[PDB]
Amino acid sequence: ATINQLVRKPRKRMVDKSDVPALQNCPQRRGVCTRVYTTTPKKPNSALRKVCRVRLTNGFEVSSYIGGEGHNLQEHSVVLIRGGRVKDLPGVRYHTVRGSLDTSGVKDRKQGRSKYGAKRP
Amino acid sequence: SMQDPLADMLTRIRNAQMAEKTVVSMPSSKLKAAVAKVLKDEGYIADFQISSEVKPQLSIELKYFEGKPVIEEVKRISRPGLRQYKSVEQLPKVRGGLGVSIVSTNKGVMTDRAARAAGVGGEVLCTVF
RNA sequence: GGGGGACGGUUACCACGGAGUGAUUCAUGACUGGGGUGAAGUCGUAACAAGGUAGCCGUAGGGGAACCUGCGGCUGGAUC
RNA sequence: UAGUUGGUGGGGUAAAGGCCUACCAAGGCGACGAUCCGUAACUGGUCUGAGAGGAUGAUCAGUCACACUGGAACUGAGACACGGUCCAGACUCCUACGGGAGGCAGCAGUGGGGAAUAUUGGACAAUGGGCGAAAGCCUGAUCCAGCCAUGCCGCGUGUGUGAAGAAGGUCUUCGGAUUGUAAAGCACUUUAAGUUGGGAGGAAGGGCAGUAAGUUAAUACCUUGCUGUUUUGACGUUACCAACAGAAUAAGCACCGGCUAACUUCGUGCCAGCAGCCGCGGUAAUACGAAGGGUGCAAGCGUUAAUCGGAAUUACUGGGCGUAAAGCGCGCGUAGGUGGUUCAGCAAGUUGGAUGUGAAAUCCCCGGGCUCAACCUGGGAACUGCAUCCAAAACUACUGAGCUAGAGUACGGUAGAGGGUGGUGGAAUUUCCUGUGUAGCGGUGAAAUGCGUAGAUAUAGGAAGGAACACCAGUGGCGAAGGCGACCACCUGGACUGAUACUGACACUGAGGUGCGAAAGCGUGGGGAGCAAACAGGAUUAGAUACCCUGGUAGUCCACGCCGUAAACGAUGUCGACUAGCCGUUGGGAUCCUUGAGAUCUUAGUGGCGCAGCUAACGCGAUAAGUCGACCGCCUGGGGAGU
Repeated sequence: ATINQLVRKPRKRMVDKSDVPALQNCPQRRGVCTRVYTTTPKKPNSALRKVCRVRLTNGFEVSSYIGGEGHNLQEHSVVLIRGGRVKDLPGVRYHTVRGSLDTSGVKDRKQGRSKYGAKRP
Repeated sequence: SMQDPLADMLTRIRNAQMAEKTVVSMPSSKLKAAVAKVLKDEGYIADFQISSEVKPQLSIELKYFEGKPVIEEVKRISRPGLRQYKSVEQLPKVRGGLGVSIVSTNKGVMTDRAARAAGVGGEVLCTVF
C-alpha cells in the first residue's frame, strides 16, 4: 500500500484472546466438583479418560482433567484447578493439582514427585 | 503526462546497458545537465552534449569495462511523494564507501564525499554503485 | 433619641425525596431456525475420466434428499 | 447547541472572561470524526528489540483527584478543609426512652474476600518539621529491629594420597564390563556456623566557667571569636580482630523417541496411562510404571498464568494482488494527492550555527568507596524535542515574466452490425379455405401415448398473422463496458489521417457523490408464429420426481416504469516513458523504376512465434506478468460466513 493511504487508514494490528478464558489473569483457582464422568477419547486412540466437572468461585461450570493413577475424588469436594490444554479430549481445558487441598497426590511413585505431589522416602 | 523527469533519465541509462547501446538521447533540463557532470567526474559515462536550440538534448556515451557494464544498479531515493531529507549525521553510505550518492546541498549538486567534507546536509537523489 | 447592630419575617438559589414517559444494557423464558462434531444405523450415488445427461456462475419454477429443467454467459473442454 | 454564539449596559472576583444579569443580533461547532457509547488517573521512566517499534505506568520522584454518601459556607496568608462547623441520608452504639455518640483510603491489628501478601515492636541519638529562639517539648513521616528462598550478588557443604579395580549393585555373548580412586585406608586443613576475649565509626552540640573583640553614655547587659571544664547512641553482645573444638554443622530437582545435551534391561499388554507439537501402547515399549546408568542446572529446581521476541505473520525501515486469500461491472467528477521547460524575486520548507529550555533519579561512559560483587557515589555525554535570532539558495513551495515538446481548437479527408425514430422487403413455419387423391402418418435403441376414410400425410391454389434476418462473414469492425448483423430515409455521438495556423501547461488520478447497468424476474397496457420452465401422458426403470417421446401455460415480442447482481473474464485499475527480432491482418498516408500477383518505411488497431529479463512453476514477453514513476481499490489460516 502506498504512503498516502496509510496516513488515511493506518495499519491496525489484530489481537488474540486467552486460550484459558476462565480464571481471569490468575495462575490457580479453586472450585467444588459436581460430577465425575469417565469419557472416551477421539478416534486414533483407545482409552477411557477420567473427567470431573467443577463449579468455580467465579460461577463458571467447566470440565477438567484428573491425572495420576487413582483419585479419591468423591463429589462436593474442593479442588484447585490450573490451566493446560488436553489435545485428546474435546472441551477439556483444565488440569487439577494433586496433593494441594483434597486430591492428596499419588502413592508409590519415585520419578518426578514434585509433579503429582509425592514426598521423599 | 510524466510526473518525474529525473527518474526517467536513470531509467534510460539502466535499459540501454542491457541492449548494449552506446549513445542515449533524452530531453534535457538544468538539473539533468548537472547530474551527468557529477557522473562524469566520478566516472561512469564517457561524455555528454547539450546540442540543440529549442528542444535541447542530452547525448550520453556509456562505458563497458567488460561485457558487464560499469553501472550495475541505480535507484531513485527522493521519489516525488516521499521527499527524503538528511542531515550530515544521518546521511547514508552505500557499500562501505565504494558507490556514490548524490546530494543536492546549499552549494550545488555534489556527491556525498564532497558535502560531508564541507559539512552541509541536504536532499538525497540516488544511490549509484 | 437618632444612627448602626442583632433576632424574627419573607423572596431568590439549592441537596435529599416523589411523579410520569423513553432509551440502552445484562440475567432468564414454553416453543422454534440453522451450524459444528461423533464411529455405529437406513435411503440413495450428485461430483472427480467425455464419472457415465460436459461441468460450473447468475436467476426462476419444482422436488424425500443429493438435485432436475428453463434462459443467458463461461472454458477452469476432450474426442476429432 | 438557546447563556447556546457574539454585542451593549450594569454587577461580581485578588485578577481577564456570559463569571452573572437586562435587553439586542441569529449565530457557533462538525467527516482533519463534533455528539454519543465502552473503558482507563497521567508523566519522568520500567520490560523486550540489532534497530525502527511494541506492550506497560508496582517500589522511587513530579502533577492531579478524593477522606463513610450528597450538599454548603465560615475562619483565615493560602481550605470549600483526612483527627474542624452546619444540614440531609445510610450504618453501628449508648439511654433514666426525653436524647445522644461515631467514621483506620494514618501505624500496628481483627473479621471477611481471595490462587495469594508481614509485629497490637524499639527509640528522638541522627537528618527534618511545629512552637519558644532560653533551654526544651511533641513527631506510628523519619532512623532502626522482627517475620517471608519474595528477588538480585557473594560463600560454604572439606583438600591430598590411595587398584587386592574390595565387597555390594546393575547388565552380560558368561569370558567379563560398569558403578570407580569413587569408597575404605593414610596424611593434613578449620572460613561460615558455635564458643571466649577485645573493639572503632555514625558526636554535631548543650551546660558551666574564663577571656578577647563591637553595642554603648555605661565593654554593665547582650551578640560573636576563642579557651577551659563537664555531660550524649535507639542500633548494640556494632562492624571488625584475636584464641579454642574438630572433617566434625551443612544436597537436592527436572529430564534422557525427534526438535534437544544425555540409555539400556524389568513390569504392562489398544488395559492402565503419557503428552509443547509430531503422536506412542494390540505380548520382545530406548516415549507408560520401575531399576541401574547418564546429562543439565544448583540453595534452589520445576509447572501454570502474563507481555515482548522468533513473526518480513499489519512489512515507515521491511511484504503482496494471471491461476495460492486479494483489481470495484464500467464511466464522469467534487475534497484531496502529484506537476513539462527558461529567467527573476522571495526565504515558507531544507542545511549550518548561536541562545533559552528539555526537573533530580534511571540508562550509557570515565573514575572513587563497602575484603570482592550486588549496592552507594563524583565528572561527562545524552534526553532524538520546542522556541527565538544569524547566514547560505541547489531542490520543493509562493510570487513575477516567458517558451512549446503535454493538452485543446480551427481545415481537408476517409472507415464503421455506434445510437434513436419510422417505413419496406423475400425464403421458411403454423392456422384457414378449395381441388385432385386414398391408406396410414409421425416418432424411436426399439416401441407406445398421439393423428387418420367424420378423407390425414402428400400435392396444387388462395388468404391472414407473428417473430427472426441464410450466402456475404473473417484471430473482421465499432462501442467506455453490457452490447451491436435485411434494405432506405430521417435526425445524432466519437475515432482515424494529412497539411496549416492559433491558445501557451489549460494536465493526471479520484474517498465520498452522480450516471449507464446481459439474462431471468416485477407493474399497467398491447400483441400470441414458433420455441418452451411449471404441468399432463407414454416409455425406460428394483425405483425415475430425471435423461428420451407426444402435448403444453407463464414467458420470449412492443410501449412505459422498476430491480441492480453474473465464470459482468484478458480470472490482469487507469495514465506516462525506455527495451532484440520475424510472420500475418484491418485503414491511412508516404517514398519508389513502373508493368506490377510491386517495393521499403511510418503511425492507429488486432493475431501467431521468440532473445534478454522476470516467475514457486505453468507461462507472459512494444497489446509485459521486463525496467521505472503518479494516484486509488483491496488481502491476512480453514470452517462458521458474504451468513
